[PDB]
Amino acid sequence: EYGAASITILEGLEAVRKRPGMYIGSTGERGLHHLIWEVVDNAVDEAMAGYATTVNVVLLEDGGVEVADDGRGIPVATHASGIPTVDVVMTQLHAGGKFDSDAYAISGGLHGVGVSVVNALSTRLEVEIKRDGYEWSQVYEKSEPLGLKQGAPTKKTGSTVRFWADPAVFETTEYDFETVARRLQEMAFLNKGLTINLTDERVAPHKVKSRTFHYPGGLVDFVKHINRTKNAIHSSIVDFSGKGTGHEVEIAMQWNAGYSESVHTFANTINTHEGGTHEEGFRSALTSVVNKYAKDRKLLKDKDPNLTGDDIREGLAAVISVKVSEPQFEGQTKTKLGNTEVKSFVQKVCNEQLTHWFEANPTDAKVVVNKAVSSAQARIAARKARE
Amino acid sequence: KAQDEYGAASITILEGLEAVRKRPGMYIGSTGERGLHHLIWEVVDNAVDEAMAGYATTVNVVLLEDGGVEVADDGRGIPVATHASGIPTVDVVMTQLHAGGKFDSDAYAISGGLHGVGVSVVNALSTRLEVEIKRDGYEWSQVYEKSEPLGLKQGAPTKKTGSTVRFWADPAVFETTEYDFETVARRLQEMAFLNKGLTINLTDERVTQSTAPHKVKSRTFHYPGGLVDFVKHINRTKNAIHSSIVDFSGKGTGHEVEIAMQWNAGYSESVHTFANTINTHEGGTHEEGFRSALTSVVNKYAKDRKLLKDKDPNLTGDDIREGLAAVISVKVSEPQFEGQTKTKLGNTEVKSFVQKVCNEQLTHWFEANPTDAKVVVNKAVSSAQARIAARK
Ligand SMILES: Nc1ncnc2c1ncn2[C@@H]1O[C@H](COP(=O)(O)OP(=O)(O)NP(=O)(O)O)[C@@H](O)[C@H]1O
Ligand SMILES: Nc1ncnc2c1ncn2[C@@H]1O[C@H](COP(=O)(O)OP(=O)(O)NP(=O)(O)O)[C@@H](O)[C@H]1O
Ligand SMILES: [Mg+2]
Ligand SMILES: [Mg+2]
Ligand SMILES: [Mg+2]
Ligand SMILES: [Mg+2]
Repeated sequence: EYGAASITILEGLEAVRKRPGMYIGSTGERGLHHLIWEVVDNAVDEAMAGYATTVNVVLLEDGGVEVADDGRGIPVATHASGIPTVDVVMTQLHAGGKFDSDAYAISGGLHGVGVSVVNALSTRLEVEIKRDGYEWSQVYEKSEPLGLKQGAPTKKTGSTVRFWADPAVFETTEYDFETVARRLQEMAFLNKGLTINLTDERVAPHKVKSRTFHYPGGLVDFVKHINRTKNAIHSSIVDFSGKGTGHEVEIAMQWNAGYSESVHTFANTINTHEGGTHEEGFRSALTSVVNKYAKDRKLLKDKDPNLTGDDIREGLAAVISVKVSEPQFEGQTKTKLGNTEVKSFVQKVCNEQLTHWFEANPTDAKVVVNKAVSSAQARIAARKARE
Repeated sequence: KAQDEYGAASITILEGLEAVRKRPGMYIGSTGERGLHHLIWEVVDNAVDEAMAGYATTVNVVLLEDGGVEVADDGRGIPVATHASGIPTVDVVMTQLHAGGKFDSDAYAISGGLHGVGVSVVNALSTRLEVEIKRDGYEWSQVYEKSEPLGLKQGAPTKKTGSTVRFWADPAVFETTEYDFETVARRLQEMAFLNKGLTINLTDERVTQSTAPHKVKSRTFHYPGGLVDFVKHINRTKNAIHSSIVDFSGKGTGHEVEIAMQWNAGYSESVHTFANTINTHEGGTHEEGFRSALTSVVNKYAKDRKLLKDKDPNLTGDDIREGLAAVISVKVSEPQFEGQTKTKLGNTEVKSFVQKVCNEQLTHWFEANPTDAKVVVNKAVSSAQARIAARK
C-alpha cells in the first residue's frame, strides 16, 4: 500500500544516523577519519580567520579524539533560538557562522553540518570552551546535551572538542596515525603561521608518540617534502600568487626524475583530492604554456602533435592552494571545488606566471620541456612497437 | 573588525530549502554543466525507482523549448493524500529535506533514491515546478512557484497511475541552463540497459536559429538483453577478441550483483560500475571487489596452464583490464553512497560479496571456455611484457 503512510520525515540528527554516507562518504576507514577532519577543519577555520595559532590533536587511549584550538571559542551564550549557541552548533543541521564572510572571511566550513555529524555518529562528545571571561563545559551523551556548565574564570580563549566514534556506526574505530599525521602536515603547509601538534596516547621516563607541524615557507616547503625521495630535475621551485575579486590562488611546483603525477589541490585548506575547477584551470594553462614553449623552441615540429597533460605532468610535484570567499564543494566530504569562475581565474594566473617562469629561467625550462618531449615521444614509440 | 566580536548572533539556522539555495554544491556538486544535468538525474532516478519496483514500464524525458524539463512515468504516483504532518504528501516530498519513502524497503525494495532530498533540491533550484499525478482514482495537479505550492487541484477521474514532473532551472543558480542532448541520451541509455523491462524515450523540443520533423532529436531505449546489450554496445567501434560475452549474477543477504564482460582489440579499459542503476563513476567497494577477484582469477589460470612463467612477477590489474569492456550492476537493499551526487558506493560488505561472486563465477567461465580464455590470457601476458619493455 504505497501512499501517505509510506512517507517518513527525518528530524534533527535522525538523517545523519540513517544515511551516514551522505555526510561522510561511508562508514569505512575513510569515513572514520572524516570525523577528525570535521573537528580539525573548524579549528583551522579559526586560524585562517587569524585568531588561532595552535591546533593540537590527540588520539586518546579509549579511541576518543581531542582537538584543541586557541581561537575565539564556540559561541556559548544563549542563541536567538532560545538555547545556548553551543547546542545549536552541536545538534542542528545547516546552523553555523560560515553562511556569510562576516565571522570567517575564508573558511573550509560552509554547510553548518560538520561537527553536528560528528555528534550524531559518536556515543559521546565533550566540549571545553574558554570565552566570555569563563571556562565552559558541556557533555553530549548519544548526541543529547547534559547541561552547559560555567566554570573557572579566564581571560584565555579557545575550544576543545572531544569525541568517541560509535562502534555501531563504524566497523573499525582504530584511527590510523600516519593518515592523521599526513593530513595535519598539509594543513600546516597551507597555513604559514599555524602550528599543529599530534599526540598518540593509545598503547621511568616515557615519551609519547608525537609530531609538530610548522612550515614558515608554506607551499615551497610542501614541494620540497613531496620531492624528498624523488630526485628533483631542476633547482628553482616554481612559486607564484594570483588575486581576484572574491578569490586567491597560490601555486608551487617542481619536476623530478619520476614517472608519476604528484599534484595536490586545496580550497580553503580542504584536500579536494578529486580535483575541480582550480586543478582544471591549472592543467589547461600548463598544457598551453609548455606546448607554446616547445613549439617556439622547435622541440616539436609543426606537423608534430601537441604534448598531452599526462606527458607534461609526469614527474611533476605541484600544489594548488585556493582561498575562496564563497566556495562550492561537492557534498560534505568536499572532494571537489566546483566554482566555475575559479577555473578562468586560475588559468589566467598560471598562463601569465608560468609563461613568465619559463622565459625568466631558461636553464630550468629546457629540462622540464626536454622531459615532456622525451615522455611524449616514448608513448608514441611504445604504441607503435606494440603495433 | 566585527570578526573580533563573534558570538551567539554570528550563528544562523537555515530553514527548509534555504540550505539548498545557499549551498547547492552539497546536493548537486556544482552549479556548472554537471550540476545542471544532476537536476534531470534526480527527477528521472525517482521515475526509474518505480520501474525497479516493477510498477513503471515507461519513462519519457522531454527537453522543452522554454527551457524546462518534463519527466513522465506510468508508476504509482507521488502520494497525493494529506500527510500526517497536516499538508498534502506531494508538498512534503517537494518542499522538505530528509522526507521520502525510501528510508525503509516497504514501498521500494531496491532504489537509487535514499536521502529524501532529490526532487526537493530540484524544486529549490528551479524558478517553477509543476506536478501531474494520476492516482487514488483521480488526476491531480500541483504548481510550485519559487518552491512555494500554489494549491493542489483535483481533476477528472482516471483508473491510470503515473507521475509527470516538470521543472524550470533557476538561471540565478546555474551559470548555464542549456542541457546537452548527448549527456542526457547517454545516461538514459545506461538506465535502460540496467532495467530489462523499461523503455525510456528522450525528446528535444528546443529549436535553433524551419521546424521540419527531422530537426527534432529523439531516442527510444529498450534493451531486453540488459548488460549483454550494454557490453555489445561498448565494443561496437572496437573489435571483440572472444565471441561469447561473460554473463553471470549472484545474490546475498541484502545485495545482488550482475556482471557482463568482454575483451576488445584496443589497450583501452571500459569498466562501467552501477549501484541501484546509479552511475557510481568514481567506483567504490563493488568495483574494488571485482578488480581484486578478476586479478586473482587470471593469475591462478595463467600459472596453472603455465601461460605465465614462474620467474616473472604476477600480472597487474591494468594489464588484465587493458581492452576490457565490463559492466558491474549491484542491487542493494540498504546502500551507502558518497553524498547526493552518489559518485561512489561505500558498503564494506559489498567488496567481500562482489569478489566472492566474481572469484567463483569467473573461474567457472575460464575453466568451461579454455579456447576464449587463452586469447584473454595471451593479451594480458603480452601487454604486461610490453609495459616492462617500455620501462627500459
Ligand atoms: N573550534 C571552533 N572555534 C570557534 N567556532 C567553532 C568551532 N567549531 C565550530 N564552531 C562554530 O560552529 C559553527 C558550525 O560548525 P560546523 O557544524 O562544523 O559547520 P560549519 O563549520 O559552519 N560548516 P561545515 O564544516 O561545511 O559543515 C561554525 O560556523 C563555528 O561558528
Ligand atoms: N515519480 C515518483 N513516483 C512515486 N513516488 C515518487 C516519485 N518521485 C518522488 N517520489 C516520492 O517522493 C519521495 C521523495 O523524493 P526524493 O526527493 O527524490 O527523495 P528520495 O528519492 O527518497 N531520495 P534521494 O533522491 O536519494 O534524495 C520519494 O522517496 C518517493 O517516495
Ligand atoms: Mg565564509
Ligand atoms: Mg565545520
Ligand atoms: Mg501505472
Ligand atoms: Mg530522487
